[PDB]
Amino acid sequence: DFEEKMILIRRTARMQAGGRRFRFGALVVVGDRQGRVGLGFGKAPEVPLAVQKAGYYARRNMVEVPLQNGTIPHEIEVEFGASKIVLKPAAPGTGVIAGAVPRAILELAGVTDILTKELGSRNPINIAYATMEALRQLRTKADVERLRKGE
Amino acid sequence: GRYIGPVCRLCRREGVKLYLKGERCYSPKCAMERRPYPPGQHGQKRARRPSDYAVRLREKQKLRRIYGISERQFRNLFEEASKKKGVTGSVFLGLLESRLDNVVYRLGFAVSRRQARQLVRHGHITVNGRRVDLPSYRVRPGDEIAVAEKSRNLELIRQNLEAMKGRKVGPWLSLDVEGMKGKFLRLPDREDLALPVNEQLVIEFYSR
Amino acid sequence: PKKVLTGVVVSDKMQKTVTVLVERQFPHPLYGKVIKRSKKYLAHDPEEKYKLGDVVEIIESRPISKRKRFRVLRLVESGRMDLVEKYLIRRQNYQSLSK
Amino acid sequence: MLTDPIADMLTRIRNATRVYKESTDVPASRFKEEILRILAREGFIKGYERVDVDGKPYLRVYLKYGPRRQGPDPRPEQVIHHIRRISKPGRRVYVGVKEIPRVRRGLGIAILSTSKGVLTDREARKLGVGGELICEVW
Amino acid sequence: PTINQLVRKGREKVRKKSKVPALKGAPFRRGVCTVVRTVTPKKPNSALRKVAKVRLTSGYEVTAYIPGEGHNLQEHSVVLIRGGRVKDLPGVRYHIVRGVYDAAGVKDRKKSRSKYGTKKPKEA
RNA sequence: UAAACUCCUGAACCCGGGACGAAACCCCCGAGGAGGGGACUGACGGUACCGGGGUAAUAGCGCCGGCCAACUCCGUGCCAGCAGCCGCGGUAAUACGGAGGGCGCGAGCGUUACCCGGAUUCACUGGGCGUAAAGGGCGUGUAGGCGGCCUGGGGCGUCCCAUGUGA
RNA sequence: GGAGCAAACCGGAUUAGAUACCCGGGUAGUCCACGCCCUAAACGAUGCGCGCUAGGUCUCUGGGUCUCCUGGGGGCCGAAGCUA
Ligand SMILES: [Mg+2]
Ligand SMILES: [Mg+2]
Ligand SMILES: [Mg+2]
Ligand SMILES: [Mg+2]
Ligand SMILES: [Mg+2]
Ligand SMILES: [Mg+2]
Ligand SMILES: [Mg+2]
Ligand SMILES: [Mg+2]
Ligand SMILES: [Mg+2]
Ligand SMILES: [Mg+2]
Ligand SMILES: [Mg+2]
Ligand SMILES: [Mg+2]
Ligand SMILES: [Mg+2]
Ligand SMILES: [Mg+2]
Ligand SMILES: [Mg+2]
Ligand SMILES: [Mg+2]
Ligand SMILES: [Mg+2]
Ligand SMILES: [Mg+2]
Ligand SMILES: [Mg+2]
Ligand SMILES: [Mg+2]
Ligand SMILES: [Mg+2]
Ligand SMILES: [Mg+2]
Ligand SMILES: [Mg+2]
Ligand SMILES: [Mg+2]
Ligand SMILES: [Mg+2]
Ligand SMILES: [Mg+2]
Ligand SMILES: [Mg+2]
Ligand SMILES: [Mg+2]
Ligand SMILES: [Mg+2]
Ligand SMILES: [Mg+2]
Ligand SMILES: [Mg+2]
Ligand SMILES: [Mg+2]
Ligand SMILES: [Mg+2]
Ligand SMILES: [Mg+2]
Ligand SMILES: [Mg+2]
Ligand SMILES: [Mg+2]
Ligand SMILES: [Mg+2]
Ligand SMILES: [Mg+2]
Ligand SMILES: [Mg+2]
Ligand SMILES: [Mg+2]
Ligand SMILES: [Mg+2]
Ligand SMILES: [Mg+2]
Ligand SMILES: [Mg+2]
Ligand SMILES: [Mg+2]
Ligand SMILES: [Mg+2]
Ligand SMILES: [Mg+2]
Ligand SMILES: [Mg+2]
Ligand SMILES: [Mg+2]
Ligand SMILES: [Mg+2]
Ligand SMILES: [Mg+2]
Ligand SMILES: [Mg+2]
Ligand SMILES: [Mg+2]
Ligand SMILES: [Mg+2]
Ligand SMILES: [Mg+2]
Ligand SMILES: [Mg+2]
Ligand SMILES: [Mg+2]
Ligand SMILES: [Mg+2]
Ligand SMILES: [Mg+2]
Ligand SMILES: [Mg+2]
Ligand SMILES: [Mg+2]
Ligand SMILES: [Mg+2]
Ligand SMILES: [Mg+2]
Ligand SMILES: [Mg+2]
Ligand SMILES: [Mg+2]
Ligand SMILES: [Mg+2]
Ligand SMILES: [Mg+2]
Ligand SMILES: [Mg+2]
Ligand SMILES: [Mg+2]
Ligand SMILES: [Mg+2]
Ligand SMILES: [Mg+2]
Ligand SMILES: [Mg+2]
Ligand SMILES: [Mg+2]
Ligand SMILES: [Mg+2]
Ligand SMILES: [Mg+2]
Ligand SMILES: [Mg+2]
Ligand SMILES: [Mg+2]
Ligand SMILES: [Mg+2]
Ligand SMILES: [Mg+2]
Ligand SMILES: [Mg+2]
Ligand SMILES: [Mg+2]
Ligand SMILES: [Zn+2]
Repeated sequence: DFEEKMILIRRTARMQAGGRRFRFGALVVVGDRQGRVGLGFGKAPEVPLAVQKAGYYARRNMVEVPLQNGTIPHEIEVEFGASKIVLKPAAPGTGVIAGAVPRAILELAGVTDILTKELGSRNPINIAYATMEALRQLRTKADVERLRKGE
Repeated sequence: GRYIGPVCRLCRREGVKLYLKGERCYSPKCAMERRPYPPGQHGQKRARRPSDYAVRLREKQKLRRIYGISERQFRNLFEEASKKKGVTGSVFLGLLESRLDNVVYRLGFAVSRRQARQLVRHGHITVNGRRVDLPSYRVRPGDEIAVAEKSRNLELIRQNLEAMKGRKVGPWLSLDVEGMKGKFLRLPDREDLALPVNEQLVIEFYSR
Repeated sequence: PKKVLTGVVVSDKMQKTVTVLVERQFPHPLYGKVIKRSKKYLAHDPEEKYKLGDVVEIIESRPISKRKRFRVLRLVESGRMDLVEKYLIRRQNYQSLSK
Repeated sequence: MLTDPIADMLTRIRNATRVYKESTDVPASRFKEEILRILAREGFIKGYERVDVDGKPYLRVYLKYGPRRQGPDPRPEQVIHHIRRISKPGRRVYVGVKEIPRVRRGLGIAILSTSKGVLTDREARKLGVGGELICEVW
Repeated sequence: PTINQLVRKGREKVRKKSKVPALKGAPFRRGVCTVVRTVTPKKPNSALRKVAKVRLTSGYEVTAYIPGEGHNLQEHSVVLIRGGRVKDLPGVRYHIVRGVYDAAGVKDRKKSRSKYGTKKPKEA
């Protein structure tokens, strides 16, 4: 029962004798506004239906987000082949400065202070996957010494 | 100066009850209580989800219209905050509250903020002795925001002070209702304030 | 103080004068890499004791002639013709660039 | 003839770790020991020692790894998330004390050759010295 | 490229040419009309646009578009050049300022008088 | 709530008062020195400012199809016009023109001009080259650039402290 | 130097036309010697060198007591990884 908000909804189509049939797509993101967040992309022959699907996929997928009084723990360069995105911790009272896409993501991640920017490609779809796989790479102080401990 | 134009009108656009007025805004009629929808031939129609921009915009406009102050000066203070250290967001609000014509409102001397500008401008008010008429003037901590001698026995001054009996106000403030004067104890913590505006969005907007 | 440069002789073909090549190195103002450039100075040598290829020291001095405001200080080492080569070879290459 | 022994060395680790090897060798050298010395001081490798290869001095660098992982494709965690040389043979990078970088907000380390030894980012800063930024690790 | 290649060759500095030879920096340039005539728009359109060649003080000679509805420019009307091309018309890279010199403003226009040089009326 | 209407304050305007900026050089005691005392001099200006009386007392401009905050009606009918781009207008235009309403900013609001930004679109930080623009037709080798393992001397680079300079 | 082939060129056919595809004939050229030209889808459309990172299969070539180990080439499938 986390918070929910879509990113965008396109209307791809297919060619075929006589005419062209469509299939709408919708990107959506979920989060409690505190570490728990997930993204989902759902395709379906109709608008509200495609959202409904995205809903299940979004709540399906999910990732823990090591917060820090509203900010992230450290910066990360994450290249999803085509696109590239970089995050960077900010002192409280800064804000969530980013693109339309990575804004919603981090916003539902309970974030309130972060420096970011998109490079190379800017495809909203690809940018999404980049931000997700970015947070998934985040590592708290504990997580580091935990793996480096190995005792 | 401030937009003299209809003000109970804005309450409707913002979608939030706004006490630009005084007695009437508190009565069953801030304008919004009768028409909870925005102005315009429309407004009574199904709106659409605003862009991240529209939202960050409609949030800033709220805070600006509240203090009913020039966009120029407003933006100047937002920057003023970014200049200094500390949490920019709250501090911005802190300087808005430190404004003189504002304190007169938060000290009860006036029923309205725009009315507060009136008195202050006409020099009815005073600080430590000087008849400061600059609605601007950043009120430093520890200052006598008294009332000028000639202005002490004013008709509209009394009605305000009489109704301002008892009633706790401004934790960061004090008020000598007898001698007609108050004090700016300290800078108002974000926790001490409470406004319909989310400062975090207002910062994001001036990030552009 | 009077600037001083370690550099090698590369032209003893003058009267009471000798040309000295001096190489300096420093980080690129932008790319940081260590680049190496140089310049030739004419040094006053009334004794003519300093022959070709002699690595010597030079000093900012009273103006002697039009293009010559330095004097020799002291030899550092004799056999250094390999370095004079690098200079003379560079010259030979110039001849094979024009038309 | 190679160029920078250090570069290929760090490469050996990177290449090996990605395939999850027990350990790998690398020609012996004072400087490489120092690298691994600090590379173990902060704990990135299990250790090392002078090993032979048909009369040739090498160095066994026993790699370190994370726990096994659940979910699709059980990829072990990497103790060496990333490693890369900074001061290359093409461009010599020298930094002053109050210039030394902070590798991923402290979570990382910046091995660099000081005029008084070989130190980490925090360690060099502490002693109050600068030197050739060899590389970073995190 | 290598660092060396950069050290030697270096990065080529970008340089852009001005889409408008109005002057050396002048916001506007005065010039007298010569020809004044309606020309057809390009590919997707057709609407006989009011344009005019104008021999500049700067010895030049260029065509400029006349905005708004109608005008009063003849074979000797002076005028100002604003400068702003028109995708619909080839070769026209300059606009003409209304309400200045022999260039009269637009009559009967209510909205956006500034752009079309019309003094604000009085309803009374 | 906008106006109408009631109340309150009171810019402007009038009366009176009215500067700081000036303390020396210059006069005595002493010694024309040190140290104390004494007198002229204000263009700005009867302005600033202080006190008394005192009338509700200018609003404009851009924009509202998407980017981009802000919607409908009428006229028009690829015409008249719009435009920064994508584009709009060939009877039903939120894209043209007028109106109502709205959004933005207010003694300013818009346009043109040039500069940096966005442009990681000259890329040191921070790009590329199988087919997208891009590997020299292939060699040989000159300059230059780059260079393996161990010990030692100098200390050119590099790093550190002090000091001068950095008005 | 000149057999065969063959731009240009001549003729037959085809076609509305047919400077072309198809047929008959035919020149420079192709060939050699010396000299010059210096281009190309001069293509792996992939600069050269060094070090790293699973294997499976067939093939050329070399050394070794040898149902296979080892070094150098040429191919196909494919770990991780890269990739629009
Ligand atoms: Mg069809
Ligand atoms: Mg890429
Ligand atoms: Mg929270
Ligand atoms: Mg784009
Ligand atoms: Mg994680
Ligand atoms: Mg984590
Ligand atoms: Mg453990
Ligand atoms: Mg208005
Ligand atoms: Mg309404
Ligand atoms: Mg701040
Ligand atoms: Mg609170
Ligand atoms: Mg001589
Ligand atoms: Mg030179
Ligand atoms: Mg001379
Ligand atoms: Mg001389
Ligand atoms: Mg000698
Ligand atoms: Mg050991
Ligand atoms: Mg004419
Ligand atoms: Mg006329
Ligand atoms: Mg007027
Ligand atoms: Mg009112
Ligand atoms: Mg009224
Ligand atoms: Mg009235
Ligand atoms: Mg007077
Ligand atoms: Mg008086
Ligand atoms: Mg007086
Ligand atoms: Mg007087
Ligand atoms: Mg007087
Ligand atoms: Mg005086
Ligand atoms: Mg005297
Ligand atoms: Mg005397
Ligand atoms: Mg005297
Ligand atoms: Mg005397
Ligand atoms: Mg004197
Ligand atoms: Mg005196
Ligand atoms: Mg008088
Ligand atoms: Mg009064
Ligand atoms: Mg009025
Ligand atoms: Mg009134
Ligand atoms: Mg909109
Ligand atoms: Mg018409
Ligand atoms: Mg524009
Ligand atoms: Mg239509
Ligand atoms: Mg319209
Ligand atoms: Mg428009
Ligand atoms: Mg630019
Ligand atoms: Mg930007
Ligand atoms: Mg740039
Ligand atoms: Mg370009
Ligand atoms: Mg090639
Ligand atoms: Mg060559
Ligand atoms: Mg060489
Ligand atoms: Mg070396
Ligand atoms: Mg030594
Ligand atoms: Mg040294
Ligand atoms: Mg130095
Ligand atoms: Mg100093
Ligand atoms: Mg100074
Ligand atoms: Mg100076
Ligand atoms: Mg013959
Ligand atoms: Mg045929
Ligand atoms: Mg025929
Ligand atoms: Mg024929
Ligand atoms: Mg034949
Ligand atoms: Mg021929
Ligand atoms: Mg031949
Ligand atoms: Mg040839
Ligand atoms: Mg081929
Ligand atoms: Mg090519
Ligand atoms: Mg090459
Ligand atoms: Mg291997
Ligand atoms: Mg095998
Ligand atoms: Mg086998
Ligand atoms: Mg072997
Ligand atoms: Mg074999
Ligand atoms: Mg093989
Ligand atoms: Mg596998
Ligand atoms: Mg794979
Ligand atoms: Mg990569
Ligand atoms: Mg694939
Ligand atoms: Zn109200």
